[PDB]
Amino acid sequence: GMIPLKIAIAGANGRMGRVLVEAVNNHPDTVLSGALEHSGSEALGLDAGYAVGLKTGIAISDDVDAVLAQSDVLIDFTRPEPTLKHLQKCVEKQVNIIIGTTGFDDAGKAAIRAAAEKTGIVFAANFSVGVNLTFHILDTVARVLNEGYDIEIIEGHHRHKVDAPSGTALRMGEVIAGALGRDLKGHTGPRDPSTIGFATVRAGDIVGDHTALFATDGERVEITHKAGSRMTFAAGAVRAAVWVNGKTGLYDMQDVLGLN
Amino acid sequence: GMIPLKIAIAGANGRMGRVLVEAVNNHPDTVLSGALEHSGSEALGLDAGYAVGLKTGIAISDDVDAVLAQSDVLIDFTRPEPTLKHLQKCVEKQVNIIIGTTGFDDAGKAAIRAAAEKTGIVFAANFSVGVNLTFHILDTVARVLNEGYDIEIIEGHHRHKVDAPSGTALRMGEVIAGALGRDLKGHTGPRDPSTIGFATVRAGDIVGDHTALFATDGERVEITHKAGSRMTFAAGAVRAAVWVNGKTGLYDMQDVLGLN
Amino acid sequence: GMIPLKIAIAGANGRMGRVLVEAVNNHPDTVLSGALEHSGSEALGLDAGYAVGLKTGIAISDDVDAVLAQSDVLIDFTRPEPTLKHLQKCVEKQVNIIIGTTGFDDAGKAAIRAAAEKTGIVFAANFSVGVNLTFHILDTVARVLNEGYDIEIIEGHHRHKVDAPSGTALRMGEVIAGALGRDLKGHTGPRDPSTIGFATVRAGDIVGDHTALFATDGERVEITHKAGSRMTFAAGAVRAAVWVNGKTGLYDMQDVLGLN
Amino acid sequence: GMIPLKIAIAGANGRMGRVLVEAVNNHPDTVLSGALEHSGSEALGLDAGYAVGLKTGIAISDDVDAVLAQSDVLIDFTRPEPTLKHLQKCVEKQVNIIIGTTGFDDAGKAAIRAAAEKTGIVFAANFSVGVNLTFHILDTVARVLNEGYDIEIIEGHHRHKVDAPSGTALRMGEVIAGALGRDLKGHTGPRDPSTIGFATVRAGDIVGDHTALFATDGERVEITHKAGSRMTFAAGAVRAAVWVNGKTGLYDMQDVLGLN
Repeated sequence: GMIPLKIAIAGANGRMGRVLVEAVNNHPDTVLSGALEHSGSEALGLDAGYAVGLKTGIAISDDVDAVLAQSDVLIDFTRPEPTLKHLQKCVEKQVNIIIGTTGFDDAGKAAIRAAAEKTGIVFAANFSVGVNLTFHILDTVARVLNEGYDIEIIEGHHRHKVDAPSGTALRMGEVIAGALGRDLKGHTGPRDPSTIGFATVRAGDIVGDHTALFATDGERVEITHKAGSRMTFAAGAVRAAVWVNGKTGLYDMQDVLGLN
Repeated sequence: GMIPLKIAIAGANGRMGRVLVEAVNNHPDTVLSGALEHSGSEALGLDAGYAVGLKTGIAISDDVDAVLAQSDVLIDFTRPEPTLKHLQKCVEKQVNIIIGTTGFDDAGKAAIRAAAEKTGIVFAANFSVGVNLTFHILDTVARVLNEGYDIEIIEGHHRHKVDAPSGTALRMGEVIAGALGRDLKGHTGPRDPSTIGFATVRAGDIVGDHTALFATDGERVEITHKAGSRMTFAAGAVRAAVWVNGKTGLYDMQDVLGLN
Repeated sequence: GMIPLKIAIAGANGRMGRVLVEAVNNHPDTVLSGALEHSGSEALGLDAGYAVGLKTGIAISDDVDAVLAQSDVLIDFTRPEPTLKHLQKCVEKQVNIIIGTTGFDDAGKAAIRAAAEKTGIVFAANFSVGVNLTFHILDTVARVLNEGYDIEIIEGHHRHKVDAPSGTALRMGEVIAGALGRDLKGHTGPRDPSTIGFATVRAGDIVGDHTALFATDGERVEITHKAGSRMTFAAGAVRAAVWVNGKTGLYDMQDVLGLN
Repeated sequence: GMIPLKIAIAGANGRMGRVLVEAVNNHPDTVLSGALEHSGSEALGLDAGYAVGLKTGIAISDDVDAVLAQSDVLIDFTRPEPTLKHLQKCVEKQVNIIIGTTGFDDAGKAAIRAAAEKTGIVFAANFSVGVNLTFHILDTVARVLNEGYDIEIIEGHHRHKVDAPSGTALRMGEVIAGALGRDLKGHTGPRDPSTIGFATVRAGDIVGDHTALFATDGERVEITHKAGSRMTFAAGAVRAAVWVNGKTGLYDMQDVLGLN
């Protein structure tokens, strides 16, 4: 597509969907061209920006074919089943797709791989630019600080969060353990292999703080990500939409960010 | 005693003792008049400041009677048994005593109480001015934030530390639980009683960081103490020496700080 | 009023108003009974919770008399002029009022004082429970740490914030300077009066972080408030509504929190 | 040299020298073989570890030729003039040299370059492993976060520190500005070039904290170094000694750490 890129948002009335509308609004190379919901949504017919203070001119719709016909890229952070119906239609209409939906098993992932032969896809477990950058720099840090350091993955989340450690924290752990030549799960001297541990805070409504702490005698290095809202994932999803414009293939956020 | 106050340091060659020598040096109302070690110390006869860059003129000595005869106050962060021998001599010589030694049981504590009838004593589990202030303000904070908050006591210590949570963290917990009308050890709504938990980091050579985190929807309050070295305990011990000058009785750091 | 307390929200379509709707929803002793906007609002006739996922049954209205007639308390974080029209009607209808509106000069403040003879008012520069608690504990901290400490007020705010230091930071400064017996604006030894300074970070979309750092040789004490969203002010405004129920008079957040 | 590597320490009685003695003691591949001071030092004839609790068997000496004759590497964090006398003798005796001394101008740097033709040298402005790693990762971070972020270099130091921002902070700035294609010294949208600023805290006896904060809408990334003591520089200097064993040439800490 020509600039500006015409973006459609699935699940436009959900929490991710609203922030995505704002993310499309903030990026100067994109415009909102569609906003999808299922046929039961209380929000059908409302302006896509009604809950975030924007007049987009785009009525929230359940007409998937009509929306895709006038869009260049669909951004989808919904559930696996509806995402894969949207996928088939993107393929048919030659629309790119940014899949932030998680929870696919082997057969869902195969479906995504197959469609990537025919359209541009960015499929990532996490769309935060900062998080993905953290995963990348942690490999380097852990290689250099491979002896003599105690390594702790510290995370803070909202009270009712079920998974401890979070998926992000576990990934940070896997990157570090990998860089140390190890598999995940006294005094550490200068030639002792650096050690890994996890600490978890569950409190209030914390969106998510993740710190990798590398500590030795006389120093601490801390690599920290702090999420203030879902805008971090939304902004990275829109960056990915812009990046994958004009491409066919299966990409991830490492590709988007020019890493590895 | 007249100013300047003449301070003697027990265990002058240990880690606390050296920092105490520096603490006496830094405070303008005090001077070093004695520095005690046991008869086996490699440091007998050396200047008390030999390891901290100071020329005090005070030879490290094992002559307890001679040192006490020319001092106004003894500061002692050693072990219970030698501390209680020093106690008897302070009583005899009318010297005040700042007891930072920990690990007394009921009979040691009774001995301290008895001697406080005859000399000035400050006996505290912790001599850090900041820590004791933290214990005091936590009562207030927890009373006001008694509903609706998730409370977490987070601490960082050096790798080989045995006790988790630390004694300081446990005290912070007891103060908070007490303020909530409770005994120590889902979503918290605005009228739900505030909850307490502990998180522990063991890494590197961290002297000790303690945070009490109070979290609710939309906000965090954090009350934090960071120890950079043993100087925090030493400086509070010297403040206590100055405070207890001219007094007889058993006092603690709440007294020294004018709290409660 | 009987429980549940019937709350009306002014400026219901603004940023504070939406969060207030959520705050009334979360508190079990309150219910939403009115939601006011001016006659030009695009949101007249919409459900008060339309932008925050709640079905309140309350249509956003411009009928001030009708709304006040069926409410016990109005919460108002709007502008001085419209707030003072609402004030007159609260007086007439015997409705309490929580004034979070700022920017009153001497004549506005006199108007609020006068109406407090006839209805219950809580009027505070800041409705965050944590912030007001911070202002209170800082007095104590600064009294105890009155000699020997370097004191720094550190704040982080969103990029385009105009005022540096923020009003909160300046208040923290005034409380501290006051506790030190001073007026606002080398090595600090143990008997030197503690010193005050300010540091400011302007970056991203940070809602607001405020830290008072007290530092000396060997230790740091940090008293920190972190705002994650406007819910902190909204939740404190609803606490104040509940507190002032059954009272006549002019109160502030120190009263609400049982402080001083 | 064979393992264990025989290390000599210049300025053995200074602050860096003492920590270096401890660093040599902690590393299992090194042993202390000499400890140098000038002819006026009060510490001549004392054991090199007298102030740090170690019995090294090495008398602090002013006999530079004798010490170098029995050592493989000299570690020197002293002053330019005495360092360059030591340099000439290392060249003569075929001893490697780790130069942590700073403040050389063009002619001193030329002298170091010349001697590197004849012996192994590691010459770095900063020997902290964590700091040098930070400088390296900041290039990557700033390249990826090149648009849309506000970047702040925040540092904390002891009260009487003269230089603001510190040399480390200025270097962090130069690395970032360089990565952004710029020279050092409103709302930042997603395609706006990321901006740089500095904030400085002067307080207490803080050894040195440095944070690079990258902030945008919805997220913060923080890359932080915290120095607890001079051991961080000392430990990196000993790592460099071990690394440069068996080499001739001029190297820096990027080389030691296997970076670039």
